Amino acid sequence: AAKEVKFNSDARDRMLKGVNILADAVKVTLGPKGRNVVIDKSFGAPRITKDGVSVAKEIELSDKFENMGAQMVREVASRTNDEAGDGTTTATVLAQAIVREGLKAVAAGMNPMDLKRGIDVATAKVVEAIKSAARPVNDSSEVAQVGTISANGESFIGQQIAEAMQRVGNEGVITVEENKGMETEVEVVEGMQFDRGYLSPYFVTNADKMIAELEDAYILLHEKKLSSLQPQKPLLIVAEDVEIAAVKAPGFGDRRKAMLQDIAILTGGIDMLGRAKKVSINKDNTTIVDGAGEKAEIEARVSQIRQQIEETTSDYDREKLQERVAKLAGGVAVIRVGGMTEIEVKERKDRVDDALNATRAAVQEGIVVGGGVALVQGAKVLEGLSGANSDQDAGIAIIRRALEAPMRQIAENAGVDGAVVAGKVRESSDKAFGFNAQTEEYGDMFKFGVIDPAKVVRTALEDAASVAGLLITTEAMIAEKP
Amino acid sequence: AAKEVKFNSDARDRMLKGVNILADAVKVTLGPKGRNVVIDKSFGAPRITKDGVSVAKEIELSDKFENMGAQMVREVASRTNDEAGDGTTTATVLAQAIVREGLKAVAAGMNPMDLKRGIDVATAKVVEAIKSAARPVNDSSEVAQVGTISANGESFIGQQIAEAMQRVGNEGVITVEENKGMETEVEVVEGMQFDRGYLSPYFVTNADKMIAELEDAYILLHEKKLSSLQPQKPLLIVAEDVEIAAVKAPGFGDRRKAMLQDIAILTGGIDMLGRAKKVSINKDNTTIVDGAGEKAEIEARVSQIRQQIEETTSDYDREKLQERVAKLAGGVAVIRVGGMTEIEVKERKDRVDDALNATRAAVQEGIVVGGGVALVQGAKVLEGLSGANSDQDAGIAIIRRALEAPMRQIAENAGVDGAVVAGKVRESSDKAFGFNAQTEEYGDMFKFGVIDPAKVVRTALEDAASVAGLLITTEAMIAEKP
Amino acid sequence: AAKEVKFNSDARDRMLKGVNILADAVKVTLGPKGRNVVIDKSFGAPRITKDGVSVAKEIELSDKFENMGAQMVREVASRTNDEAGDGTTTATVLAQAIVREGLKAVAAGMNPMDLKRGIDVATAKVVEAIKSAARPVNDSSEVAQVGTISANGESFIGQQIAEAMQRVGNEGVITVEENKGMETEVEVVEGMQFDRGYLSPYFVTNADKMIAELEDAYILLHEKKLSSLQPQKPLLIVAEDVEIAAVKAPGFGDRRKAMLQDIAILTGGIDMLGRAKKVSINKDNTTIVDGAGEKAEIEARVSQIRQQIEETTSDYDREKLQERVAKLAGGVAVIRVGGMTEIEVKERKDRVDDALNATRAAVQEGIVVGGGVALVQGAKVLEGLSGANSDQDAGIAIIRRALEAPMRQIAENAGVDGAVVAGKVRESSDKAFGFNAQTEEYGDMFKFGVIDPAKVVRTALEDAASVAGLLITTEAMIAEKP
Amino acid sequence: AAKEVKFNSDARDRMLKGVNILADAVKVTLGPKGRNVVIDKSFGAPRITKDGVSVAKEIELSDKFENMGAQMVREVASRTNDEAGDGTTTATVLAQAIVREGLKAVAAGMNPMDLKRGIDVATAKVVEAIKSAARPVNDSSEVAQVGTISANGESFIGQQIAEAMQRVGNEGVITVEENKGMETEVEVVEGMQFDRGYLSPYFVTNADKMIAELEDAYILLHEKKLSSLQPQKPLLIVAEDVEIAAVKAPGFGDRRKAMLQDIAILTGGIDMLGRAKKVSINKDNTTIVDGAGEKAEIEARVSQIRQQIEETTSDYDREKLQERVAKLAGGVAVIRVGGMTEIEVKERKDRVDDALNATRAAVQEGIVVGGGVALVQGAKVLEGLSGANSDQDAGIAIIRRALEAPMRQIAENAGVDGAVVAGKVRESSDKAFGFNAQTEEYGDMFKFGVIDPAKVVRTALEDAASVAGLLITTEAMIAEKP
Repeated sequence: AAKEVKFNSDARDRMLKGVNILADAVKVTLGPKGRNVVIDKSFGAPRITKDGVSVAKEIELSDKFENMGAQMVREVASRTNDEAGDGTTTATVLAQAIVREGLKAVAAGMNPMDLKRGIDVATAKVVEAIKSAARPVNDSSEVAQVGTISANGESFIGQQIAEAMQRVGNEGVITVEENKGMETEVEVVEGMQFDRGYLSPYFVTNADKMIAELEDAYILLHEKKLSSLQPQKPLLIVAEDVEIAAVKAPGFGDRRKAMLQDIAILTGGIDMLGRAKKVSINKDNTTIVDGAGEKAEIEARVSQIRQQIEETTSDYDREKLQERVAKLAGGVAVIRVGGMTEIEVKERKDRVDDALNATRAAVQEGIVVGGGVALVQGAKVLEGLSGANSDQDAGIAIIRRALEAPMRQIAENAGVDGAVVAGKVRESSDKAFGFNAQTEEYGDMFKFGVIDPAKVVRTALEDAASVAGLLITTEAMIAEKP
Repeated sequence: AAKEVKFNSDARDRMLKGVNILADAVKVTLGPKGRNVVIDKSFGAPRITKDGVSVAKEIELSDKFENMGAQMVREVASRTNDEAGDGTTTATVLAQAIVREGLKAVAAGMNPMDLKRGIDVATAKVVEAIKSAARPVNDSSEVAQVGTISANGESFIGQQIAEAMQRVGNEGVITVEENKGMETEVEVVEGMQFDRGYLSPYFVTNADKMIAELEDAYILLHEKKLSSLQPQKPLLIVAEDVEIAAVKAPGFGDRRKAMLQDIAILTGGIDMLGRAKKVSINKDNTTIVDGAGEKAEIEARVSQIRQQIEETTSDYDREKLQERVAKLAGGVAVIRVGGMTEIEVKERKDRVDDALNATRAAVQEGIVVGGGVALVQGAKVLEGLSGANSDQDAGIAIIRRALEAPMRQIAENAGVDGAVVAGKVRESSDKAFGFNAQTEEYGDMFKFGVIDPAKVVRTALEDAASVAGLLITTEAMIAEKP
Repeated sequence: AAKEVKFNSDARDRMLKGVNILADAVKVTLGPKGRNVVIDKSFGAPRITKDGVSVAKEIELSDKFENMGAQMVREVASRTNDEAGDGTTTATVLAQAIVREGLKAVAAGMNPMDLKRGIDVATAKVVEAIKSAARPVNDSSEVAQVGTISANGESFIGQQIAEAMQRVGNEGVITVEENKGMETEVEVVEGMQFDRGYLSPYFVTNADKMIAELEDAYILLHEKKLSSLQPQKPLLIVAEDVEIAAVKAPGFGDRRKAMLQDIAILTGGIDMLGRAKKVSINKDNTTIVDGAGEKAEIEARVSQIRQQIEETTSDYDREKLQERVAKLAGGVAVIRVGGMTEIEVKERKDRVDDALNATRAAVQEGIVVGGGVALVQGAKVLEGLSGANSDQDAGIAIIRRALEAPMRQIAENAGVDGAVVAGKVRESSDKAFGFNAQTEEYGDMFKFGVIDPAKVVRTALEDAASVAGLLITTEAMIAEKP
Repeated sequence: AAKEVKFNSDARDRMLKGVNILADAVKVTLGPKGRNVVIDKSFGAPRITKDGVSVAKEIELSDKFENMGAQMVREVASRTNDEAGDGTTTATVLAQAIVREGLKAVAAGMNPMDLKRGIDVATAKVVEAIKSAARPVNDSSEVAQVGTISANGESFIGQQIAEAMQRVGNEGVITVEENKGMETEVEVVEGMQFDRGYLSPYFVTNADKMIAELEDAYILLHEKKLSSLQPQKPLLIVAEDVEIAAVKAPGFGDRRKAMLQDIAILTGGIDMLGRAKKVSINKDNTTIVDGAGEKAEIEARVSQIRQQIEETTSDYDREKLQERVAKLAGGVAVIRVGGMTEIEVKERKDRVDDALNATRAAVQEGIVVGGGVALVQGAKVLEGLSGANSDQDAGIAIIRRALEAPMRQIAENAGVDGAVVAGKVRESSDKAFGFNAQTEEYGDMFKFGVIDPAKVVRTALEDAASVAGLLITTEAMIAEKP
């Protein structure tokens, strides 16, 4: 219906308003000295939080335009949570800085498209200078050190994860779960994990995250779809689509029936159906732990695939078959958390699940100094960089400064003058020298124990500059009329 | 939907508004010279009260933000009522003082995180200096003196409680109940008392407190749950959970079935079900008085557990079994209040139940001078204490002064100049010297009969400083739009 | 929901507003020269009244706070109608005076708690000096003179009541009832009268007062309750409680079944049920006139109880049995009013019922000068009285003056200057000297025929000072938001 | 719910407003030169009237208070229509005068109670001086002259009524009814007429007045009531009450069954039920014309009662039996009006019914000069009268002047200066000298034909002063809030 079209600056000043609100509410909760954010709960007492991710979700401005600015940034920076980490809050604090400066420039006449270019270049140069400075994590002594730190010092969980990893490879398929008594173990059941999620969010039993947990469900599957539905154990349907668990079959093309088969054995597909002790479903990933099939039927498929790839001269499907075989000849580790009471097991399961997510991401691209120093350090690379024109150059300097945002903030929240903490780290020489807001001393961020998966310090920066560019190059907005 | 985000001071000044209203309405009802608070009743004449706990519940401000300030303080200070005492009103009067000063400081630039630190330190030092000054209560001459005082002088109830206690230990399981004629007795039936409450508040027969009273109910129990419900004596179900009485089974792990069994005999679990004359249920505690089992079946379990622990070399489960055995080899005392008419028995049952709650808490951590002097005395400890910086020091002084709040108030309400009553007690030498607002004379608070369970004068102070810290370190608030 | 909290004076000035409206509307209808109060009737012509009790009920102010002030005073002063008399209007006129002065003082700084004390003392001193000055009423010449005066001169009703009283003792159980022709008689049927009322007001057939009249009902009774209801003559159930007439069984403890039995015979408990010609029920008293049992079965119980108490060595239950026996060996007098037409019998029944209530209360504690002089006279006692301090002294003087309220009013309404009428009675010497507004002459209030049951001139004064103290010591009010 | 309480003058000025509106609208329609009052009809053209009684009913002011003033006066003055006459309009015009002056005085300080006294005295003196000046009407030459005048000169109706009266006594039971052809007759059927009306107004077939006309109904009657209703000729039930015609049985006490019997024969109580050609019911009077019983059964009862009273030595029930016998040995005359068309019979029936009502009231207390002169003449008596004080004297003078209201009005409406018409009649000597507004000449009001039943000129004056006293002594009003 009726629409309100805002053009030029009038549309930009409003986006900037919605972004600043979103960034100013989330950024107060950054670092070891974060401040709380009280959130009105429609029933009872208010929710007091420091988790910058729960704040971002609560933000919904009334003014259609201001809200669009917030909704966007908030959406992208939320994808930075694909690896679940402080990326969301950093993506946000970063976006706010770049956008703030970009529009300032745009206003002064600089060409937005160019700024967007100089912004894209400078970003790539840093997204690189970061990787080329991240210490790797492969050894079990490291994977156990990154597992502990990510658990605030729980040397017990650092080893627990290292174990599971050293049982199914640094890039396996772990699944932390609660147990009974005070006994923690790392079993390795025979299960699988597709690369697809659910069909509808309403199909989720969201307890903490959008993940559907189904104990002893009914694993069925056909090469058709779920058109007509006319035709004490949960169910799980895996097909093309729908015109209880509902997930799309794994694989594609000639690998369609094959994939359905590989898993068919894993579950054993009521007498002619597959079974599984547990089956978890997510957005774009579903795991089936403890199937039902028999090692024999499972050893056959793995044998077929082996001999299959043993004949394949195809340099392409060589991996498409060698990869589907690992989903069988690999297994599914599963840390079993246990304590005294439910107030313990359910508690440690959150710490382990939280620390096992930081490590799994630490091993992918390595680890790098935390405290928002990685960004300031990598920014050193933009020293002599130059673009095709003054405008393009501006975009580069914007990023050169935006990278100091998450650090000065973290410093300000602690009471220290971020302008100083930044200047010291800038004039630094040791690529691992920063400021530790926890104790308030400068030094080797690594020796300090202040580290961050390089995969999040990288995704945050890309995602930020991703939107900062869109916003900066937006000329008109169309919102519905009240 | 739409949200109103308040930042910095703008969000603090509002919280302070909601807290001051809540604290100013409750604190008028403090001490022996408390003033009344008239409460509009939606039907009939207004409710006139002096009970600062009934006032706190009635407070619900209209302004979303102001209400959050009140809702918080009011929530925490309500947990101080876990031991049921003047803690709620004191936690409140204290919180209001600390917060008032904290924000004042914050405003002047002092770092909130530091103030929060100096506040936390100073508090621990006092929460300690209090315990290390509380006269213990173990002897039956004491437990009967604290039982009488807590009953305004009813030497009859002081002994009544002392008896029940000297029959099931200072830390047993008493249950005051109404009788028939003018006869008071302390029987010791065979019952139990888990450490779990109900599942839903709507399941409570709230007559005065959130406690479910079930006479001759049906005690059933299985190792499953209450998923499908499809499959003249009340009922009580004890299982894992529900997907009439409903409570979660006691114990955990290998102690699950064991616990269910220990109680199974106590009730005798229709021919294959357990029974009990009375079963009370609370928030996190359920009591089963007068079961149904036979001394024989009960003497067997106690015998098994004995021989069981007699073999256990485990230095851990040694208590996990020795404790579950006491739930059987202990019994459940039960004071039987009796008078002339229902206007008597129902009256004395409230005095006994009220005095038996003050004692049961007096024996846990001892007793200490009442009248809000314990706090002012312990505050003496902060004399030379110092923090890492001026800011941290400020937090310490805030507490040094906030502790004089409940006393000056109690004095002002009586007509005496709290500034003076405080100065005298400050320059005091005898750790038991204070001011008795009842008679208006200074002296030995103990000889005076003005005492307070050290467990409440301690919980109040911790809880207050608990929120005073959260509020002081809150940077942004998010409330829904009208 | 949302609440408006008023503190200090702001809350007091509002209460005072609601009280003054209530007292100013009711007090215009005081004495022999009362003025009318027109009351809007939702249908037809307005109700013209002089009865200060019907006015008090109509008062409901719109402002939540002002209304609380009125609702309170109006509630207490309504209990003064427990003996049904001009107490309500006097309690009100008195409360208004004390409160008016109290808050005035409070405002000047005087301590409310103290004023409340000096008010309580002075009151007791007068509530006493009154009793110790009331001429007794025992003789039938007196009980018939107080019975006539209370009937505006109906010497016929003065004797009618005296008779019934001289047939069942000055403290018996009379029950005035309508007859047929112009014949008035005082029969003495065999009935009882418990000390309990009904369970629900909606169970009342309120014709004039909250009294349930049941002719030939079904008297049943068991030692259980009215839990499940599943299992041309009205019914009446008497049990513990309910989970047509419904009343709780009489007695307690071992006297439970006994009481139910004593009455069981009185009614004869369909073939195995008790019956009764008439059964009236009130708030806390139920009467059963003309039962059904036979003198024999009734003479047996009385015989058992006699021999029972004849053996009882108990100096306690000696009365608990001797009293329950009188409920049988006493009877129930019953004045039978009769006239020409229903416009007569129904008219005289109101005069007799109204005069028989003033006498029954006159014999309990005696009679004392009316016209509001008793109060002014007793106030003489406070001549030298003194409290612990100036504040306490103030409370005493407030009462010393408030007692002149109902008299000056009664005088003003008549056209006489209450300041003068008060001064004369003050300088008086004869404790029975006052002012008779009916004729406008001073003298012996007793010889004048201006008397008041000392029980109402006493209850009014206690009830007034009861609330005047609560209001004066109220610091905060909580009302719901519009 | 919420109430608005108006006190003192503020409440009086408003009542006076509602009265003045009511009196000013009605009084324009007074006398032979009355002006019309147009009344908006919710459908069609407006109703043009001169009947001051139809105007009074239409008055309903919006302001709660103003309306109370009108509703009251309007109610009382309506009872003056008990004898159906110009009393209503006169009661009103009078009330307005007294009240207007009373409040004026009250305002000046005069005591209302006294004024009310001086008003009551003076009124009695006149209500008397009137009777002691009314020519009687007993002869059929007179009863026929008052019957004609009351019919604007219809000498035909003057005799028609005289006849019916001379057939059933000057105080019999006449019932004018419509006939068929142009034939008028005065039959004397055998019927009765109790002294009771109906139970509910909704039970009325109101055609012109609240009177239920039932032709050939079913006359039933029992000594019980109409509790349970479960158990081409109309019906009529006569019992105690109800828990088609519904009326309460006649008589009382031992005369209950007797009365029901006396009428039982009159109707003959389907085979065992009483019948009657016609039965009319009113507010407090019911007539049964042309019963069904047989002269024999009727002559028996009359015979029994005769012999009954012939033995009764009772000087009391001598009339209670002699009166009930006349209800049988009397009969019920009934003028039968007839004309040419329904536009005639229905027209003359209104004139006869209207004139037969003025006569029936003229014979009760006589007749006196009309034109509002009776009042002015009787006022002469207050010449030397005096009360206990100046205030009481004022009340007397108020009445001395209010009595000239209906006359000056009647004069003003005609165009003559009421101040003059009053002065002449005042200085008059002949107690029958006045002013005839019809012709505009002074003289002998009697010879003029200007007369008024002394019963209405008396009731109007009593009723007026009745309320004028209530209003004048009203101190507070309570109306509901909008």
